[PDB]
Amino acid sequence: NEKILIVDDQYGIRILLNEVFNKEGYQTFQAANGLQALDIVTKERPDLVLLDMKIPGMDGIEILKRMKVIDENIRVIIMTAYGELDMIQESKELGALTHFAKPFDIDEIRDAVKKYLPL
Repeated sequence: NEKILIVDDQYGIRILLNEVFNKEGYQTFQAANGLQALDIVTKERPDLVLLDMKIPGMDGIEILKRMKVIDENIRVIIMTAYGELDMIQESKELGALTHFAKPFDIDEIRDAVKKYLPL
């Protein structure tokens, strides 16, 4: 079906995001590293990428630049802290659909993926 990659190191949030979109009808993938994420982009060509900018090892701005290079049309929605205004701008520069600050409203994320990635 339509595929969603979830790149999040916060286990509970990842497992929650996973269960929601799976219930919705999307085929989902999980990642906890930038490296594991890049791999799934290259193999699975997912439609939407939900990316926590706070991932282990690689910085979100770099895993985003890299995803772009693999698939110039990759659609990413970044998750960040409300006070990271310059970083939020950069992602915007790079091609982030939008961004949600953590902690977020799971209903708000659920509504955005359906608005950008209509199943």
